[PDB]
Amino acid sequence: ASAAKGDHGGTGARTWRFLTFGLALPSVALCTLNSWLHSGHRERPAFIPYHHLRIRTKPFSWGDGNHTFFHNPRVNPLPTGYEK
Amino acid sequence: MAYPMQLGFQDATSPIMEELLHFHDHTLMIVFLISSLVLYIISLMLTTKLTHTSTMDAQEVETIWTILPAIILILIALPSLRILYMMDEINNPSLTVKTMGHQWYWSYEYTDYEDLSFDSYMIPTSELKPGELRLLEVDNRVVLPMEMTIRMLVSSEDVLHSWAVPSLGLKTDAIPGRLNQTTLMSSRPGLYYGQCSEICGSNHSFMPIVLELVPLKYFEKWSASML
Amino acid sequence: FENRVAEKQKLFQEDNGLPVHLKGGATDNILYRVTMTLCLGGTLYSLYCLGWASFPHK
Amino acid sequence: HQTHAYHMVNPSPWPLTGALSALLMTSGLTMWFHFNSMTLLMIGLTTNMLTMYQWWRDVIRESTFQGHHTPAVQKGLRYGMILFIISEVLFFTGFFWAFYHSSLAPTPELGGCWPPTGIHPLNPLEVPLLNTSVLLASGVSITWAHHSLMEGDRKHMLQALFITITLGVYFTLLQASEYYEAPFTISDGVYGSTFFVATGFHGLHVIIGSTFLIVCFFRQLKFHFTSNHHFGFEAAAWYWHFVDVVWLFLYVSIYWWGS
Amino acid sequence: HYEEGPGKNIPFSVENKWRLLAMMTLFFGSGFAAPFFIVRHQLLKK
Amino acid sequence: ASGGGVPTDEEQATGLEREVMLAARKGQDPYNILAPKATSGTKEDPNLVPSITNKRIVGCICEEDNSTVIWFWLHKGEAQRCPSCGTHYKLVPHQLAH
Amino acid sequence: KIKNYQTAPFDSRFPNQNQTRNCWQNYLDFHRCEKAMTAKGGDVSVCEWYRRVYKSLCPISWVSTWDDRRAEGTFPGKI
Amino acid sequence: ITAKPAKTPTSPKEQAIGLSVTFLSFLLPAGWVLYHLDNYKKS
Amino acid sequence: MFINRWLFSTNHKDIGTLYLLFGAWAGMVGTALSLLIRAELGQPGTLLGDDQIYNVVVTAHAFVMIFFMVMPIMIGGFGNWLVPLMIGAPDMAFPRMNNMSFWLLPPSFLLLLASSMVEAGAGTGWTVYPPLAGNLAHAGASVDLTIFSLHLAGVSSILGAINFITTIINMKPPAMSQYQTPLFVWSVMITAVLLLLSLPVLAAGITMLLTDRNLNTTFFDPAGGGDPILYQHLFWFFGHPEVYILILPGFGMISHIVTYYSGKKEPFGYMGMVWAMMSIGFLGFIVWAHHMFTVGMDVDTRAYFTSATMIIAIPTGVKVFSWLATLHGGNIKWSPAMMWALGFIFLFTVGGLTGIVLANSSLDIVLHDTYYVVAHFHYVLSMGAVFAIMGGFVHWFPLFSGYTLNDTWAKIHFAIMFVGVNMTFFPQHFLGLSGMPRRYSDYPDAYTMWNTISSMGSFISLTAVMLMVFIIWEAFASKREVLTVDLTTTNLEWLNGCPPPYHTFEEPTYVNLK
Ligand SMILES: CCCCCCCCCCCCCCCCCC(=O)OCC(COC(=O)CCCCCCCCCCCCCCCCC)OC(=O)CCCCCCCCCCCCCCCCC
Ligand code: HEA
Ligand code: HEA
Ligand SMILES: CCCCC/C=C\C/C=C\C/C=C\C/C=C\CCCC(=O)O[C@H](COC(=O)CCCCCCCCCCCCCCCCC)COP(=O)(O)OCCN
Ligand SMILES: CCCCC/C=C\C/C=C\C/C=C\C/C=C\CCCC(=O)O[C@H](COC(=O)CCCCCCCCCCCCCCCCC)COP(=O)(O)OCCN
Ligand SMILES: CCCCC/C=C/C/C=C\CCCCCCCC(=O)O[C@H](COC(=O)CCCCCCCCCCCCCCC)COP(=O)(O)OCC[N+](C)(C)C
Ligand SMILES: CCCCCC/C=C\CCCCCCCCCC(=O)O[C@H](COC(=O)CCCCCCCCCCCCCCC)COP(=O)(O)OC[C@@H](O)CO
Ligand SMILES: CCCCCC/C=C\CCCCCCCCCC(=O)O[C@H](COC(=O)CCCCCCCCCCCCCCC)COP(=O)(O)OC[C@@H](O)CO
Ligand SMILES: CCCCCC/C=C\CCCCCCCCCC(=O)O[C@H](COC(=O)CCCCCCCCCCCCCCC)COP(=O)(O)OC[C@@H](O)CO
Ligand SMILES: CCCCCCCCCCO[C@@H]1OC(CO)[C@@H](O[C@H]2O[C@@H](CO)[C@@H](O)[C@H](O)[C@@H]2O)[C@@H](O)[C@H]1O
Ligand SMILES: CCCCCCCCCCO[C@H]1O[C@H](CO)[C@@H](O[C@H]2O[C@@H](CO)[C@@H](O)[C@H](O)[C@@H]2O)[C@@H](O)[C@H]1O
Ligand SMILES: C[C@H](CCC(=O)O)[C@H]1CC[C@@H]2[C@H]3[C@H](O)C[C@@H]4C[C@@H](O)CC[C@]4(C)[C@@H]3C[C@@H](O)[C@@]21C
Ligand SMILES: C[C@H](CCC(=O)O)[C@H]1CC[C@H]2[C@@H]3[C@H](O)C[C@@H]4C[C@H](O)CC[C@]4(C)[C@H]3C[C@H](O)[C@]12C
Ligand code: CUA
Ligand SMILES: [Cu+2]
Ligand SMILES: [Mg+2]
Ligand code: NA
Ligand SMILES: [Zn+2]
Ligand SMILES: [Zn+2]
Ligand SMILES: [Zn+2]
Ligand SMILES: [Zn+2]
Ligand SMILES: [Zn+2]
Ligand SMILES: [Zn+2]
Repeated sequence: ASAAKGDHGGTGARTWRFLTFGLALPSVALCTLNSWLHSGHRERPAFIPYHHLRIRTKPFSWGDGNHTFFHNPRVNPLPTGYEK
Repeated sequence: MAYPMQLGFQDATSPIMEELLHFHDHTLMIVFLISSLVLYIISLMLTTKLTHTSTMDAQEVETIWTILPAIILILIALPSLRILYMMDEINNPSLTVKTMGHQWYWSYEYTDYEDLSFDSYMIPTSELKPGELRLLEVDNRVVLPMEMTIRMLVSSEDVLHSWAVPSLGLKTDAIPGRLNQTTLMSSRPGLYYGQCSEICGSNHSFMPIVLELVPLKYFEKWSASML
Repeated sequence: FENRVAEKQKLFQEDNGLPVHLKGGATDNILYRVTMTLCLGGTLYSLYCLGWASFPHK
Repeated sequence: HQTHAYHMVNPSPWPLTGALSALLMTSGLTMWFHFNSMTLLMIGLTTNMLTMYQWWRDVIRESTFQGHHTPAVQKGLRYGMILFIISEVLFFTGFFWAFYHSSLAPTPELGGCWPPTGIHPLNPLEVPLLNTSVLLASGVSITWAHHSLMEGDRKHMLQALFITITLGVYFTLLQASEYYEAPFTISDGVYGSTFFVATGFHGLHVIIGSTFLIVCFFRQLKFHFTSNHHFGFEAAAWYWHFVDVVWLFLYVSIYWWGS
Repeated sequence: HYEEGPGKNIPFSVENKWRLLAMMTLFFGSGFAAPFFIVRHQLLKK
Repeated sequence: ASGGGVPTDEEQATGLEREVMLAARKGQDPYNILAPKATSGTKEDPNLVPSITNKRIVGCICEEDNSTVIWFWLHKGEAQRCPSCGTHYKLVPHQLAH
Repeated sequence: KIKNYQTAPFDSRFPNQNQTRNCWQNYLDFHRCEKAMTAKGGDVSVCEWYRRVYKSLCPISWVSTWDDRRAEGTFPGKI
Repeated sequence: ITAKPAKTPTSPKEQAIGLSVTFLSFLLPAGWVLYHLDNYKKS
Repeated sequence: MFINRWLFSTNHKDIGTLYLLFGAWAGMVGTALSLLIRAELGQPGTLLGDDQIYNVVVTAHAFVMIFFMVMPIMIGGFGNWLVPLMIGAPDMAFPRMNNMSFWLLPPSFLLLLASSMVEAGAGTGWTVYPPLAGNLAHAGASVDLTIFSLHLAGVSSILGAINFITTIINMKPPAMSQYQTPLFVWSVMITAVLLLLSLPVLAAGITMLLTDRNLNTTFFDPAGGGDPILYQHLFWFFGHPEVYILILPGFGMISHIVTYYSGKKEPFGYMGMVWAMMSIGFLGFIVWAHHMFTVGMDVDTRAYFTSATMIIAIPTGVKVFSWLATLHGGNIKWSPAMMWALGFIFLFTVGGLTGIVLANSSLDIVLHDTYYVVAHFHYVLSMGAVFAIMGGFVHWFPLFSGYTLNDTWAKIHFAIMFVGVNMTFFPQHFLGLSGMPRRYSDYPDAYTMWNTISSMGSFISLTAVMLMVFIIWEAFASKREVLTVDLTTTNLEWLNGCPPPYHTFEEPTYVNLK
């Protein structure tokens, strides 16, 4: 590809700043817009004591040895299901 | 099994292991020849007062000793591959037996028709009957029909193990969660031994494999009685 | 801010036969001692811990 | 007394303190994992931090202040970083090998399908897409920063560098949130395994790279970089790109193709 | 500056051949001995 | 859109790199960075090997594209010859640091 | 009826040493064919084939375990 | 290679000492543990 | 002043010396372990106990001999000593990081010894395969410490690899091209590259094994969708390169030694030797599955690996013949080092030929996991790598110490070790073919004869190793200082006298571009 713009006669600082503020950052603006739109807490699915998930071969070296590191009560069930 | 003061391979019981033997024989010849050649030449370079320490040209003789070993590897790969394709060959079995490794014994399962299964342990040195082999005997042998194409499926229920039967040329790893296929076919009746071939813990040296190759008929009776 | 690199070049080239990790002044010394102390102390402690774990507590 | 361009380094304690802090960290981890105690780990981390701090403070001293970084010495440092990066790549390749192995031949315990039964992937068109744009953006802003430095524009180099840093931080924060909001955990089988480990390590490098950039920022602040001699910045930039590219591979492999 | 020349470029002293024999003895011996005492140690836990 | 505030090599280079930069501006090679071009290596036109003591090691690549390099100490005094091809080398001692 | 089964024959869909899928496949095929016949009013005699095959190949413990799971309601496969 | 005569010649007698001392540093600690092997297995 | 020189060093010579000391000590440990092994198999029945303690020994034997003896000596030792000098460099590119590469090994070793101290040790085989290495069949700290030990050994060697490459690339005399550097320098670089590429992988693998064991991941656990076989791929991906990494520097030293004592100014076919070493290094990255012929892979795959592995014989064959050609027409100096080299040439060929035998996945089925494999690798390691280390050591000892060794005592040490190792490993070819499996504490009665002979050879080798220590002391006790050394014109490392000064090549060599 060649993109859809042009410059190249000389790729110097002014050019790269131009890209930063007129493409890069706006990209991140849209993606932030989009992201903070399709967000919203999606209905946590029904718990099923599946034997291939919520694995426990050794207690975790923190807490009560049964909660994952970034454990989220709202969406991370314990081997025995969701919390109170 | 192996005898005292053995040099080569345990005698070939299957046609496949008969194949490997003949292949190992032409291969080993080359191994001898080359290793002895080197040795001779080493001696040849070391047995003379004559000298020539000035520069010696290389691009002319490198064609000789590149192309030569080259042609040799090919004289080892060719029979090696045809034989490899042989072991994979489609054959259509009469029976199917599964074996599962466990720390530290082999369990067997013949479930084509009946739901026959049994554990197989090594007979301790202390309970061996007169004339029985130390470390090699099991309480429950794997009875099988001589002169019949059989399908063995190997797996394990804990750590890794490996099912081996030297005389027939067999070794397949017993991997938990996996089902490894390999075909068996004895050209003769009798007792055939092997040992666990993959470190599996404390008693890895003590969990052999014995196969009893009898004719179809007795095999059937035995199946039935084993119920 | 102002460019003070020249002051620093002078200080660090000041021929006092000091090794670069201490040539910055008295602070360097302190930091180094803390570091070295921790390392060695921690090392002993670890040796202690290997010892403790080497024997069963049934 | 010497007639060559190379650098003869003053004997230093850091290699030792470093080798030692490694010993304390590995031990500290064993202590924690098995005998529930962070004490060792604590010290190990602390000495590691001090070692790195002092060891790199000295390298700044030897170059900006003492002028030991002749072109030959700088040329050598370039090969050094490129080589380091390569190994880092191969390291990640390990995790990619793993993920590819697991997702191309899913086992019966997952349900012989990918993703496994019971796994609900994050939407690749949501935060993951955003992270993707953030790192790409930092790649641009860091390039503006570079071309500003090479043109001797201090104010703009600082501006560009600052933004670049703010983006890396933002990625880190977004990722932290995503780690939390994630319905799956590291304990959720091979998916959760290959996921959090790979992205977990990448996240770490993001933090390292950000740290490095932060350092380059302050050194810029104190005028250490000349429009022509600024290898410390050159490296942080190369590293940052490596990080940027790894993320591209992750996004495509794990978040996109693997959902 | 550091001492240069034979017997000066090493961390152990070679002044006295006997003190040295002892030195080398403790060194090489301690290493060889180690596995044995570990084996011993493992047999003595159970 | 533009400005300054970033030191240049000329203004900030210090230590050995400065010396190299300066000596490099004068077309000199004090810190042996370039590969010296060979004379005809004859008795009359030997290869002038700079130095800062009474000897220096010479590496003689007799013919272009030779893989073996002949090494020997070049002593102050009478011009010596490469044990291999016999080209002549003459030491031309001291100075560098004024 | 069209049987006289000795042992599961060669399946061109699983020609390598790894047979894990072969077993797994046939175990799924049966319980699926079985649920269709029990549902729509028909005879499970048609799903005989798979039952024999999976039985021949699958380790008792695998079968035992997968069955314990379809009951517990935690079978990962789609049936 | 050419070398200067020994600055501190090691006479045969001295060597025998060296050799012996050497072998003993290897052989003794091991020989010990190896000897009390049985005393170890069941103790 | 002692600390500054030995704990804070930045001198390539000192650091290589430190490596040489570490390597020697570790060699003692590894030899001890090797004897405990052969003792158990000495006569039938059990000596130490079951397979757990036995295998904790076999595992450490490997780790120590490899990571703590052969690599530190060849690379950190002869590497840091010889490389700079061979290219006229003042030191290494990052002489300070080079120190850290060294100071990682003791902690690395410490962790290894610590794993055999706690719990029951890690009786997992040096390959540490799961699930036997998992937190269930091997619960406890043991395996976790072995891992960390590998990590430290890993970081060390990776950094070491960077230094050697940067150095060999950037720090040569302006006129010297890569095709003008000595073979040993080449070999060191190539090796440094394999390390760079292979090690990070091993690091990723064992790290997955660590998490599976402490973080509930299941990379190699079927219960979670994992696969034990994955670890194998990751491991051997590094594992094969590693074997080549253990022999290349040896190839380097051999080329110098054979040339030197052949009375030659140069090794036969230089470019050929460079090609060869690079080919090998290359092919050593696409043949790892030759270690997995029995885990049952597609026949096409096993066909490929059989083919690929066998090709390595061609470049390797070149080297051997070149070595013979270097001897060709030389004025042979039957010194010790020459003897080790001649020893190496032959023995190594044998271990390589058998390596080729194992290449056939057909034949490997029956030979895999037997003693035939042990025979092959001990022939190229305990005879290949080891012989090269010996030769290099006797040869350059004068240069490192300033003293000379008693040549006759040296020729005696050679004769003993020669008999020892052969008697030790040759009979294992029989045991392998006749079916004796690996990692067995006891064996069926028919295997009694050969196992007894083997254990006996291992004892002669013990006698030999003790002698060596003595010979070393002897040279250090007598103090025969070095005067003259022949062939310096083509052995630049010797040109600054024995031992050269702390600071060498402060003033760069003079080389004409022409
Ligand atoms: C230590 C115990 C020895 C036991 C000996 C045999 C007893 C036979 C009884 C009674 C003998 C007759 C009745 C039985 C016939 C069985 C035939 C069989 O089943 O056949 C297959 C068997 C037996 O093969 C044989 O047919 C035996 C071959 C022996 C070759 C020995 C070379 C020995 C050199 C020095 C002595 C050994 C130590 C040093 C070895 C150094 C490396 C070779 O298994 C092998 O494949 C073993 C070898 C594996 C591969 C090693 C390859 C390179 C070896 C040597 C190259 C040297 C070249 C220069 C020439 C040699 C120069 C030194
Ligand atoms: C290169 C490394 C190396 C070396 C040299 C050796 C040397 C020895 N090893 Fe082995 N060995 C391994 C690496 C090595 N080995 C590995 C990787 C395994 C497989 C592990 C596994 O399966 O998990 C193995 C396995 C192994 C087994 C099989 C165990 C089993 O299957 O149960 C046996 C048994 O015979 C054995 C024997 C020996 C013997 C008798 C020696 C003797 O020959 C040793 C004689 C002593 C020396 C040759 C030491 C010399 C070097 C020095 C001491 C440096 C000295 C100082 C200076 C010069 C500076 N080794
Ligand atoms: C020093 C390290 C070293 C070296 C360099 C080699 C070299 C080779 N090795 Fe390996 N090998 C090991 C160390 C080494 N090996 C180890 C440690 C193991 C066991 C690992 C473990 O399980 O822990 C092993 C295992 C191993 C296996 C796995 C077997 C099994 O576990 O079942 C195989 C597979 O093919 C093999 C083959 C080879 C081959 C083909 C070579 C080739 O590179 C050899 C090439 C050399 C030559 C061919 C000789 C010279 C050639 C000529 C004179 C020309 C003519 C040749 C012909 C025409 C035939 N080796
Ligand atoms: C915010 C994004 C950045 C990620 C890193 C930041 C914080 C975590 C701390 C250290 C992480 C560094 C590397 C990654 C190592 C393991 C993967 C961790 C990735 C991560 O953080 O994954 C988390 C698991 O945390 C866990 O167990 C982690 C448990 C923490 C202990 C770390 C274990 C240390 C093991 C390190 C091994 C070192 C070997 C490396 C060697 C390198 C080469 C030699 C996921 O949380 P979860 O609740 O399961 O699912 C979330 C559900 N809401
Ligand atoms: C599915 C997998 C998923 C995982 C993937 C994850 C990530 C993707 C991979 C990569 C992307 C990451 C970052 C890229 C950004 C910057 C990297 C830096 C490159 C750079 O900017 O390089 C410059 C120039 O090119 C140079 O180095 C050229 C010189 C290079 C020298 C170093 C190499 C030496 C090492 C060994 C040599 C190899 C030999 C080749 C022949 C072998 C044949 C078989 C700097 O100059 P210098 O060193 O002084 O050289 C002087 C030559 N001009
Ligand atoms: C799978 C296993 C493979 C098996 C290997 C087979 C080995 C090959 C066997 C024979 C090779 C024949 C090479 C012929 C070269 C001629 C030898 C000679 O004589 O050597 C020189 C040639 O230079 C030159 O090629 C340089 C000197 C000689 C060049 C070749 C010598 C090296 C040969 C190898 C050494 C033995 C190692 C063999 C390896 C297995 C002499 O030079 P000239 O006569 O011009 O000058 C002298 C002055 N006059 C004119 C007055 C006489
Ligand atoms: C690279 C350029 C050279 C080109 C030559 C080709 C070599 C490698 C690339 C090919 C990778 C894709 C091929 C996949 C197609 C098959 C899909 C599959 O299914 O393969 C799977 C594994 O693939 C997997 O993870 C494969 C995982 C990757 C393994 C390859 C290792 C090389 C990596 C290191 C190189 C460093 C590069 C640096 C990066 C910039 C599983 O194995 P199967 O045996 O099927 O098990 C199923 C059984 O139930 C039935 O028998
Ligand atoms: C919470 C955070 C803690 C996490 C732990 C790690 C923390 C931070 C790591 C960030 C790295 C900081 C590195 C800063 C280096 C500063 C020294 C520097 O940048 O030194 C420069 C040389 O580059 C040099 O050595 C280049 C030096 C290379 C260093 C880069 C290495 C990255 C480290 C990664 C470690 C982990 C590996 C992955 C784990 C699996 C100096 O040369 P110049 O700039 O040209 O100056 C001279 C001019 O002024 C002349 O006019
Ligand atoms: C389970 C936990 C395991 C933990 C293991 C931890 C191991 C060690 C921890 C402590 C180490 C950190 C201390 C700082 C090290 C900095 C080295 C550095 O920055 O080294 C530089 C060279 O490498 C360069 O540039 C480029 C290369 C930069 C290398 C940075 C070192 C980071 C160490 C981690 C490497 C991980 C391997 C990655 C692959 C998995 C400088 O070379 P020196 O000889 O110093 O100087 C030469 C002079 O001319 C400088 O003026
Ligand atoms: C594989 C490496 C090992 C190689 C083989 C070892 C070579 C010989 C070592 C000699 O060592 C010893 O010999 C003893 C027997 O001769 C012991 O003495 C012991 O035995 C006694 C005498 O029979 C007693 O006097 C004491 O109590 C004592 O424990 C014992 O201490 C030990 O040091
Ligand atoms: C190669 C580079 C990588 C090197 C290794 C990475 C090091 C990672 C450090 C992790 O350490 C931690 O461990 C803990 C566990 O001890 C934590 O506390 C926690 O754990 C508990 C102790 O049981 C509880 O009291 C608390 O709720 C709390 O969350 C926690 O905050 C965190 O700092
Ligand atoms: C003071 C300095 C000007 C040059 C000098 O030091 O004399 C100015 C110019 C540009 C820099 C800034 C850039 O304009 C970018 C940043 C923008 C601000 O919103 C916050 C701080 C910010 C991170 C910077 C802080 C500021 O103090 C800097 C460092
Ligand atoms: C062309 C290259 C370098 C020559 C030089 O610049 O001196 C040389 C070095 C090694 C040679 C290779 C080795 O001799 C090995 C092979 C030998 C066969 O004679 C031809 C191809 C063969 C693969 C060679 C081709 C070529 O002549 C090579 C590759
Ligand atoms: Cu089963 Cu070992
Ligand atoms: Cu290999
Ligand atoms: Mg195996
Ligand atoms: Na025994
Ligand atoms: Zn000086
Ligand atoms: Zn500069
Ligand atoms: Zn730049
Ligand atoms: Zn010349
Ligand atoms: Zn359940
Ligand atoms: Zn000096």
